[PDB]
Amino acid sequence: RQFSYLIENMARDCGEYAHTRYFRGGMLTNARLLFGPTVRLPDLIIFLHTLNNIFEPHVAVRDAAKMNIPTVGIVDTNCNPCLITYPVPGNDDSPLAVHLYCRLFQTAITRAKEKRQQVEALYRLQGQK
Amino acid sequence: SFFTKLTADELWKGALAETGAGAKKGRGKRTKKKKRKDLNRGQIIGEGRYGFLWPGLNVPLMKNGAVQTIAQRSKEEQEKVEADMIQQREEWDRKKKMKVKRERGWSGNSWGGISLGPPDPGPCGETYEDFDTRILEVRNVFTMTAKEGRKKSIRVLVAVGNGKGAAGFSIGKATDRMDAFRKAKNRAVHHLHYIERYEDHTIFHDISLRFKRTHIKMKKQPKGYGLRCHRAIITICRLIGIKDMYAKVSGSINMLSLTQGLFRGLSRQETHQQLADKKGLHVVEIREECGPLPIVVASPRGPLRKDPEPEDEVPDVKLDWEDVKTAQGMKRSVWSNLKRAAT
Amino acid sequence: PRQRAIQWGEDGRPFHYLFYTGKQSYYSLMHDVYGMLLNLEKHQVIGSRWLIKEELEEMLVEKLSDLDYMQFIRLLEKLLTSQCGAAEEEFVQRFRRSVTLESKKQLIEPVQYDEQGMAFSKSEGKRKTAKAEAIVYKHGSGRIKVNGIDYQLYFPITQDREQLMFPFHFVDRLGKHDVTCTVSGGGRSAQAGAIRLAMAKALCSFVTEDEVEWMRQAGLLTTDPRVRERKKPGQEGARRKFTWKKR
Amino acid sequence: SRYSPEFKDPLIDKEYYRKPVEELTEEEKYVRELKKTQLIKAAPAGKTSSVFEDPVISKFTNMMMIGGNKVLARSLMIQTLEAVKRKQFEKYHAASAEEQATIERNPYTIFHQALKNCEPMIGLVPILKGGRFYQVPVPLPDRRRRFLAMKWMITECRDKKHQRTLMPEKLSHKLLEAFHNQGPVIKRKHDLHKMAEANRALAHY
Amino acid sequence: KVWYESPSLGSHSTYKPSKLEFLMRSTSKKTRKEDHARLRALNGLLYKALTDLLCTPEVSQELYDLNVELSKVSLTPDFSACRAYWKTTLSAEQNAHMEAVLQRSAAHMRHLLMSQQTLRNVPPIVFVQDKGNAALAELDQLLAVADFGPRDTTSSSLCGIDHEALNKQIMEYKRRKDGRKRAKPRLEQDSSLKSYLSGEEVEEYECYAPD
Amino acid sequence: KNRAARVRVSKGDKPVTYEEAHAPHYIAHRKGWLSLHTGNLDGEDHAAERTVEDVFLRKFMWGTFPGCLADQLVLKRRGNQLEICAVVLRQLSPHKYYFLVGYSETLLSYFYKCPVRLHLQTVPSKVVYKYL
RNA sequence: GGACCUGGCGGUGCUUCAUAUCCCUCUAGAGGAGCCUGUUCUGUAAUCGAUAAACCCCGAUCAACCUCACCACCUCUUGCUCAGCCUAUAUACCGCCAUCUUCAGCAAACCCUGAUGAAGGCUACAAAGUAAGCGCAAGUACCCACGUAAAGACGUUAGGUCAAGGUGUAGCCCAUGAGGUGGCAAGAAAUGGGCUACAUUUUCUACCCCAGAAAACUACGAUAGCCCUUAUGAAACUUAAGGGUCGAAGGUGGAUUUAGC
Ligand SMILES: [K+]
Ligand SMILES: [K+]
Ligand SMILES: [K+]
Ligand SMILES: [K+]
Ligand SMILES: [K+]
Ligand SMILES: [K+]
Ligand SMILES: [Mg+2]
Ligand SMILES: [Mg+2]
Ligand SMILES: [Mg+2]
Ligand SMILES: [Mg+2]
Ligand SMILES: [Mg+2]
Ligand SMILES: [Mg+2]
Ligand SMILES: [Mg+2]
Ligand SMILES: [Mg+2]
Ligand SMILES: [Mg+2]
Ligand SMILES: [Mg+2]
Ligand SMILES: [Mg+2]
Ligand SMILES: [Mg+2]
Ligand SMILES: [Mg+2]
Ligand SMILES: [Mg+2]
Ligand SMILES: [Mg+2]
Ligand SMILES: [Mg+2]
Ligand SMILES: [Mg+2]
Ligand SMILES: [Mg+2]
Ligand SMILES: [Mg+2]
Ligand SMILES: [Mg+2]
Repeated sequence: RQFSYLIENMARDCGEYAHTRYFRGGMLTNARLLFGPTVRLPDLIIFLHTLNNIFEPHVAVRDAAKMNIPTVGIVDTNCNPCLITYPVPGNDDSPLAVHLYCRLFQTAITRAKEKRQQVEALYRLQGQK
Repeated sequence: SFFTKLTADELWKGALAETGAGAKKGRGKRTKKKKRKDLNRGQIIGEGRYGFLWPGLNVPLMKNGAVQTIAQRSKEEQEKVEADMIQQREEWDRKKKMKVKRERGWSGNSWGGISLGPPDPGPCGETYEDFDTRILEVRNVFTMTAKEGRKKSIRVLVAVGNGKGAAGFSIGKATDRMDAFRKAKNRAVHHLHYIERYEDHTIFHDISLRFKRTHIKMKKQPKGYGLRCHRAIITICRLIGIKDMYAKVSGSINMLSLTQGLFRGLSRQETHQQLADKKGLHVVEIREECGPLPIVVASPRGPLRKDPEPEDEVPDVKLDWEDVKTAQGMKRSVWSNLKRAAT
Repeated sequence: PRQRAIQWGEDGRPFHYLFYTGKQSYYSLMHDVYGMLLNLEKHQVIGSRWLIKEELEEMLVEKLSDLDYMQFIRLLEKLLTSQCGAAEEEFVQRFRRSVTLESKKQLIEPVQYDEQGMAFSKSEGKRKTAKAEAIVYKHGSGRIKVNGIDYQLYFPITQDREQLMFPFHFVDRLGKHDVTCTVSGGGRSAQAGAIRLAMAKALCSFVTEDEVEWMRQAGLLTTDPRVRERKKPGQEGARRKFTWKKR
Repeated sequence: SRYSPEFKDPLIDKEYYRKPVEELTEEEKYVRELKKTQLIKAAPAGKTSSVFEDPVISKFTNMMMIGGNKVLARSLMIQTLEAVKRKQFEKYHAASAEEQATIERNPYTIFHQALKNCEPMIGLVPILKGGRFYQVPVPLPDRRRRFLAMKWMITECRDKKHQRTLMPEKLSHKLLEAFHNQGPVIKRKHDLHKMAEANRALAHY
Repeated sequence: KVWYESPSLGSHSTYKPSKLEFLMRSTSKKTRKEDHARLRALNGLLYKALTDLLCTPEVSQELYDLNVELSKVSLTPDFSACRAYWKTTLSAEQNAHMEAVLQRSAAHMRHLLMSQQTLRNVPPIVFVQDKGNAALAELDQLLAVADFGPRDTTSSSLCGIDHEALNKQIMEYKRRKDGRKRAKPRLEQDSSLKSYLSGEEVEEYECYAPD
Repeated sequence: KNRAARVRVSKGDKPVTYEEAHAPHYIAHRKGWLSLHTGNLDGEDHAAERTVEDVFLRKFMWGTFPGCLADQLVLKRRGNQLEICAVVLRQLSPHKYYFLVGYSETLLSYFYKCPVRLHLQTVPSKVVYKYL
């Protein structure tokens, strides 16, 4: 919760999604019931902290694997990386570490979206002529 | 009295006695049961015993461009109508009596082995027509309850598979047996294992494992050997697509332990390509029917080792006394190698 | 009933960055309030109530728990205690619903004049099944007429007369007004109570505003709602049950 | 109750209202501005602002009332107060100038002192111990002391020992007896206190 | 672990006994198995803290001389109040002195208890009096003041039967004179499969002025 | 537990009409009366005869339009006119509904010696208020 | 036989509770007397059902004939009915209800944990639950937003009712059906509920609350007993009302127990 506000802003700024609140049972494994039969689930879940507030693995780590969602996760020395697809060993507590991660992911995500637009635009201009 | 008469629904609800202390706890059993019959089914508005022909109700209103008048069927003409309705009533009873018999399972009164069909189509236009469902266990579980005493629920174990390596199983629980079938078969389709098959007919190597107290020993077999395995394993193997295998179940014969013990062992089998990649050597198959011809079944994708595999003069592998006793002709059983139907 | 709009487009991407919380509107509000509290730090009752959960659940168009409601309110109070500016005040007032406080001040009857020009007021009172209508004259000698009879002849019971005395005595006006009242229904005590209420209401036209509030606080201007309760079937009375038979 | 909890009980006291504002404290000023916003119950028919109102006698009258017959209950009370006053005026005229100073002729002063002389300071409670009942002494609250004094006085006058004597003569005679620390009701007080002393050992319970 | 259970999944959770936590709690929530343990042990800690303050002269000279002994100390689960019990003395005169000093000390003691940062949030301590049967001394206070005034049907029930009523009853008469088997539930037979294996056979355009 | 005229909760598959879904205590609160006449007003006579006639007309129309009635009958009396308002299904051919209207109106007019009219409202299917 | 789970139970622990409520406290009662009425038992040729809480002025907002279903005698046989049966089974039922309920929970469809065991699924600075629907609630009725009604799910007691009516199953059909005449229903007793009393806060009269008399063997006290008249009816020692006569137990009721905010 020290970084809930920071993370939610980073998600909105990059045009992505954040879930920093209490994780209710079945958000991923029962999404069609909770959201609707046509709900689209995430294609990638990025964990800036892999543990919940009682020092157990975040339920979404297990449930992400169940739904065949790749997971990126910062894994500190007390975390379990077994089910994280792309683990990144690093400090998850220090404000400087977490701020760095948010800049890197925010920048990586924003750069890729602009690259996608550049290529598409070029591919269309060349297509007409 | 006309005013003491009731509707058909009221009369059947009373006569059937489906609500009551008899039907609450199944305190009453029904070898002979009153069956509801719709008595308005074959009845035509306007038709009565007297055989009157009312224009516009039971006969056409206009005949030859002129309005018909009130008429009455002759006594003989009415007997035919009455007889025809009785025959039509027995024909309807016989059409319902003619119901297609369904194939039995492992036994006549057993649920195990019976097909339940493909899982239901998912909400998002998902379909599973390629999958077949088989029942493995149907149990009556009795729960002691604080206020209602012993209640009866159903626990079902079903396995699903497409016959091409993809198979899974799930437990279903519900008060009704047919709701449990739906839960189990629909849930199992989301918990599918992929099982690798050698030449799409058998396992890649002998598999011997223990799950809890259930031991399962499986042997790779050649084509034409068939499925000589526990009837439950036979059922599961047809769903996976294994045609030739020997299996022996020892210890506790618990269906659930056997099912998940079987799926755990079949999902952790190393293929020949994995063996070649792990050891960086060729996998060469020697078949006695093909003589000394060496058949390379798998070659490593990465570099190929130059150092031969060490030849330990004597392997330190643990052997099964049952397998050894058989090879030495010291195994005597009247039940082994018995003639059985094709499986 | 108001219907929530689609929460994603054709490509399936949710519109709101908090979609996957399941409470995007609630958590978007908490996110906005938490952010304002931070900016203040970087920079540095009677007529209103907080909206109820059922009104918050409509501004957001979502379902909320009771603890969800509390956490949001605890966060707004934390925003008032700070040096909130104008921008931080229009926001809080969106969640303050004005609580209308009813006036308890007694309504004063008009002062009328008769053919002879004597000022008087008229009011009514009810006690049980008794209904009274009293005419209190501004000036008089203390005469009270009940259905044309002297009050001590109509009310031979001393307690019924003490009830007639109470309104005038409480404001120190014994022997200063003449009363002519009519009462019907009820018993002797109920009729005296109805006259007490009728006279007090009419007497309020001739006393100061502070005296009218003292009569109100003494229970002299409140209609007694205590009426006979119906008998219920299966029991001896309104409350008494039939004897629980010996077991 | 047909009154919602929002309804507050009425305060019937002329003095409380005429009290000047300056004498008021900041706490008493808040209570007065608060009641202007509160709902007030209608005053019961029993109590009024009359200067002759006595809440104790009104309570004694209700404890003597049988089946809602307040007229008879009130009649018996006023007949008792007249009987006490006449008995004292007869005792006064027949006495010497010295004794006259010690003779009380106010029936309200006699009534109150008669009851105060019957209030039991300590009482007993029946307790169960080992399948056996033993009474335990306990202090009595003020409400209970005043209740018992009235109940004992009314009970004694209703005793069948009195043959054909009207209630105003019985009650008036008992009040004047208790006024002088004499009578059966005073004995009931003395015995209750005496029984408490015996059961002091059991007071640990 | 020991027979005393310590398997709680949220063993790393930070115990937060405060008045604000009680308000921000699910109403459905009920105390868990090992939730009472922390309460039982936290109340014991308060007893330890209070006992040392009483016997150390530095806290207060008046308190030390009193030599007060705490009979019981149990906090409330609400987190609004704390119940502490001290043993009364024989002399009611002495009891007044102890209560008076304790009543005024409590306010300072609360601040002294805040010195222990672990228990910094200490609800106001309610120094109840018990262990000395204070009522019994209170009763004697009234007993001496109190004014005592001038000082000086059938044996049939015992038998256990109503022998008389029965004797009359016989006399009145004399006046006129002169199991099944229950099947095991698991073995109860069903026909659902036979009905299943027998078979289950329960078995558009619109026009104006049709013909 | 009270039983009178209460459709009991089931598994959510039982369609009930507005009338069937409201127990007796909702009569005059959420649902009206199925017959309107003056016999039950204070100072009015012949309540017994109107009641028997209503019981017959309900049974008569149930068996005269078998399987066609989609709801309870509403019986209205004005003067000596008797109006029967029925919600029926759209399964029977229109010729059969006209025959039964002519047949029922005439037979009932001679039976009770009053001008009787039958008003039919057709619905494609029974109107469902809720699924109990 | 081992281990575990559920339920039940514990002369099982702890904490908090019950608001007319388990105990004490408050008021009037019941338990004693007579009478009214129900039940039991006994009696009778002479119904039935309810019958611990949740039966006992209960089905009955009602039995002189009728009602009536009972007993005795006599009579009828396609029978008021395209017959009939108050015959058995409420442990086949519908219908309508009691009870906890002076409760707040039930629960389809999903999801997840326990290795996919029987089972379990809450933490708000939150840790796997989401939950339609039903109930509570809301709303409505009565004089308010109060109170009282009404409502009160699932389930528990194979609870009550085949004798409200209907009805499955079995049974009777010259009788287990139908009609007629007369008759039963008492009290040796026991017991539940109620009424009236034992009196002076009373009794009688006037009055409807400022009165006069009464007040212990001619008082208080029967709505009982006996006699007479009347009302209803075809029929009244019987049912009701009134009068006359009569003037009893009863002297404020042990253990125990009921109701009321
Ligand atoms: K247990
Ligand atoms: K009694
Ligand atoms: K039943
Ligand atoms: K029946
Ligand atoms: K039957
Ligand atoms: K009684
Ligand atoms: Mg860390
Ligand atoms: Mg067979
Ligand atoms: Mg009463
Ligand atoms: Mg009820
Ligand atoms: Mg008695
Ligand atoms: Mg019986
Ligand atoms: Mg029975
Ligand atoms: Mg019973
Ligand atoms: Mg007869
Ligand atoms: Mg008879
Ligand atoms: Mg018969
Ligand atoms: Mg039953
Ligand atoms: Mg209300
Ligand atoms: Mg009710
Ligand atoms: Mg409600
Ligand atoms: Mg039974
Ligand atoms: Mg017969
Ligand atoms: Mg008499
Ligand atoms: Mg006559
Ligand atoms: Mg006499």
